[PDB]
Amino acid sequence: SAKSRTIGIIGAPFSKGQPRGGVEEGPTVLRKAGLLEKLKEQECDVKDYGDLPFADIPNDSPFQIVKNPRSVGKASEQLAGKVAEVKKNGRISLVLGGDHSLAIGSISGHARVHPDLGVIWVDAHTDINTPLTTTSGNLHGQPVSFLLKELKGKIPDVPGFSWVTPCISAKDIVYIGLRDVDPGEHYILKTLGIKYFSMTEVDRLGIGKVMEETLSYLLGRKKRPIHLSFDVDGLDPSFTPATGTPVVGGLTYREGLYITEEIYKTGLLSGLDIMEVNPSLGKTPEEVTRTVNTAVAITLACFGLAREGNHKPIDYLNP
Amino acid sequence: AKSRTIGIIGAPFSKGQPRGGVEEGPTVLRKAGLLEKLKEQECDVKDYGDLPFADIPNDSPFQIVKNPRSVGKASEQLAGKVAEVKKNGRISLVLGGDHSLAIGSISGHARVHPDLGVIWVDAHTDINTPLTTTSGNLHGQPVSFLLKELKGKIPDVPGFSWVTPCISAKDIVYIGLRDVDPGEHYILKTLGIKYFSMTEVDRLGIGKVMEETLSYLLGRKKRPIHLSFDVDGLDPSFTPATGTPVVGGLTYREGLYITEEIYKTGLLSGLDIMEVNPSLGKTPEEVTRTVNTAVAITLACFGLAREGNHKPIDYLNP
Amino acid sequence: AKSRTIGIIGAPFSKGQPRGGVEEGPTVLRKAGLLEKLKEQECDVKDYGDLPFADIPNDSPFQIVKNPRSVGKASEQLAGKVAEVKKNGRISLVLGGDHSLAIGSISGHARVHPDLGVIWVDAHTDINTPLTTTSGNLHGQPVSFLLKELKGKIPDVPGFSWVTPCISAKDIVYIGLRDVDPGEHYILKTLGIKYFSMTEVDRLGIGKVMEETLSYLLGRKKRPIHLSFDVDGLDPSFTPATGTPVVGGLTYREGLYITEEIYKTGLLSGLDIMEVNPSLGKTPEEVTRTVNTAVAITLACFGLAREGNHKPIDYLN
Ligand SMILES: O=C(O)[C@H]1NCC[C@H]1CCC[B-](O)(O)O
Ligand SMILES: O=C(O)[C@H]1NCC[C@H]1CCC[B-](O)(O)O
Ligand SMILES: O=C(O)[C@H]1NCC[C@H]1CCC[B-](O)(O)O
Ligand SMILES: [Mn+2]
Ligand SMILES: [Mn+2]
Ligand SMILES: [Mn+2]
Ligand SMILES: [Mn+2]
Ligand SMILES: [Mn+2]
Ligand SMILES: [Mn+2]
Repeated sequence: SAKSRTIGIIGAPFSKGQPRGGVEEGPTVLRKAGLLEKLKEQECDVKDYGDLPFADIPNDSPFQIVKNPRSVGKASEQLAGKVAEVKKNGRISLVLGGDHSLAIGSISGHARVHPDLGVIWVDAHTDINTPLTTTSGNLHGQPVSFLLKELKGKIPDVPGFSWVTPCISAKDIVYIGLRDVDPGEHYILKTLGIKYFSMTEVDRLGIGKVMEETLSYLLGRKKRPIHLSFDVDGLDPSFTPATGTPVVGGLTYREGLYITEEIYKTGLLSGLDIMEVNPSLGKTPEEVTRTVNTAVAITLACFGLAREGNHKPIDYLNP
Repeated sequence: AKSRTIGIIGAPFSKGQPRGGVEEGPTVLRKAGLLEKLKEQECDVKDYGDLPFADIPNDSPFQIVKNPRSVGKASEQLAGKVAEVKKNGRISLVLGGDHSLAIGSISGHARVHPDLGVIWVDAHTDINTPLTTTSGNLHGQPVSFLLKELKGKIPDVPGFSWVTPCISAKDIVYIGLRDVDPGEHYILKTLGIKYFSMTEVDRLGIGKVMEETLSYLLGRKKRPIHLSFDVDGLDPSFTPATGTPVVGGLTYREGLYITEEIYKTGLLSGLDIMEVNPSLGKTPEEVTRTVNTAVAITLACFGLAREGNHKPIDYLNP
Repeated sequence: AKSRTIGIIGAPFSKGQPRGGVEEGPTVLRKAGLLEKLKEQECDVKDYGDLPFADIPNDSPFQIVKNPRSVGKASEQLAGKVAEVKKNGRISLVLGGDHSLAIGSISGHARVHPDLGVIWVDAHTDINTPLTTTSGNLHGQPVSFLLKELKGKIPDVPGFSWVTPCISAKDIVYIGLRDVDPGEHYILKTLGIKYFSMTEVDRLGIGKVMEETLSYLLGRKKRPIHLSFDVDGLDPSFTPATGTPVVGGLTYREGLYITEEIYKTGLLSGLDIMEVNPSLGKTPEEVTRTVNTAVAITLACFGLAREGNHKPIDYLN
């Protein structure tokens, strides 16, 4: 089996990273749609590591305004050890979320085995708010701030985040689909000189040129591991409505598939995160199934599923 | 103008697929006022009526291939009618009906113009052979019967003895592919057919897709163009009333852009409007939405431009 | 900043077209908190109020052209107000109202800045003359009254004697055309006006469309820009509450791109947000969808960028 199709499923039923309950059922509904079975139909080497058991911390006191610091920090700490275990076996770590605060552990654990990795962040938001710049206190919009090497000293010592060691630099992360960025978040994005492709850049260049520039920026000099942190709210709410923070004028169903198809084509996808799938925030049961079917289609395109077609290495006309 | 001289051919046929209602396609396309709207944009329109597809009851399946004699005779009858329309110097407009009728529509057009180029706008390749197919529906098998390179791979199917492969692998271009079977993808890649799947449409844009399509078919020499348009090629948000709808399709704008560029070459000689099923809609609005989009696609093929259209007269001095 | 100094003008007028409710356009735009959202965006906002349009009795139609004296007076009153806003060093923001008011908005803006360039975002050319029109609705006739090359082709219509042709055929660019009348297409091609119909938008992409639009109008040297935005220029799936909706229009993203690019030049001098009709929304959701889109379009004209916006201070320390 090919390295680009060898996967290691990791279930992350966590929700204390944001104030809306239901996102912890994300890995459950994705499995119910037959994600592991549809991947095996695509000639993929699939090995399940099950759902991580996240213990309850009732004595979790808020740091300044930051909500559930010990619960979020422990969840990512438990995920980091599991993601590193999947990478040691030589398998692509597939984290099923859950909120985007789990990206702290998923990227840290992946960096323990492959420290030369590049991050492609598909989201409507930067998720770069520091515990001092945050206005909501939700840690699902704070993962990148804890992971950046350039922000070493600007991040205060929040309880449960002691294990966190900055692994990625400002030049090793690329944003795709930005359309709802906070004033504090936009300042950090421009001061550190991080490469980004907001909806303005996607409309200007087209999804073809956006993917051509993204891959040439991270792989142009040398072939390095790729970590794709995919937030479903990165796509328009017409395709992914069952999510925590929906923002209009997002990436289309075709644009999302094109991003994921080009990432598979490089044969360097090493880490993958499917985050913010909330089956309870859906207005109708059709809106819930639509978000899950889109999230499944995004995942299958990461491991081989191409729109032009897929065939086994055999003669179909003369078998 | 020859690019606006049309010959309407009604093809009420549904035995190419298992879902009933697609035979009512020419009836509901006419009811939307297609012939009236074409005469409005200065087109010379001649209606040849609906083809009388006689009932073939004794039609046993070939292995798993459903209704072989009915599909074969319907295409053989359409081939004779399309050739008759082309002999009178008119653009053959085949109102479908299921896409299996393309066998006869392209074969009949090839009898008068053998040097023609095919533009296949569809979500599917329809290149399954009677042996590689899994459903046995002939509506997903037309391209296999027409390709010269697949000679020796098509078995003796009852009702298809008249079929002679007329188009080469280099004489066909696909646009809008997003649901291709493993057997179909093997044929598409081995024969080296030029294709623009939804991945290529997202990569280059509909502008470069059409620029490359016309340069690939009219590069060597200017030759007649046959446009086989399956309404499922467009997204189900514009054409929901169809048998096989697939998400992430061509937009209403992309569909108009393809058809507007094909008219501007002045080489469109054959056109198929297939898979319009007025009984496979969730609401009556979804049925009217598919037909209005199908009529808009057809009007753009014969002159209707979004920038505007005007007669060669002084509008400021009537 | 000069690019964020605005002068709000309310234009509750509907006699340019037959569908009632477009006069409630500035009312629902204000209810959505447009002025408040602009002030939060570090904009210097001055509200000149909603213009009172007195009902003219016995306004007989000129041939087939409906309500000529009402449309003419509404544009005459708007011309004086737009010029007053331009003299105070502010960007004129006209809240419509039907698109016939563009006669007054562009004329009044041209009285202070005669070297202005017009960017017309619309599904229609609105270039019909009082003789080529088949409906007689003046909302589809504003460009004909404004063009210098069409002087002598426009008859003496009552209420329009004050109109002086202020823009030339080379000074206007259309974006998003898909429903152009035969008479209108004849004028568009014979005058050699630059246009980017839905066909050109699909061909080049909104990125190349904006690059060519701004290079064609500003190429020689920096000059004022008048953006006349008709909400029907965008697809009816984003702006359904409108008088003349045409399928296959500009997306919500494309509309934000056009407006984000015009702000970046720092030369936006005049702005029209027209044809918002809250009575033409099938569901109250369709009404809010159109107004939310119209507000987003207006905010992008005065700084709101999708990549993010921040004050000139240190957010870390
Ligand atoms: O920091 C926060 O809590 C908020 N500031 C930007 C929008 C919102 C975060 C969006 C949710 B997520 O981080 O998952 O993209
Ligand atoms: O071979 C088949 O029966 C099937 N394979 C793909 C979808 C289906 C064929 C659909 C025919 B048409 O594209 O015209 O809708
Ligand atoms: O002249 C007319 O009455 C009509 N010809 C095209 C459509 C219609 C004008 C629409 C005016 B507007 O673009 O502002 O909605
Ligand atoms: Mn996120
Ligand atoms: Mn997000
Ligand atoms: Mn087909
Ligand atoms: Mn099809
Ligand atoms: Mn208008
Ligand atoms: Mn309009």
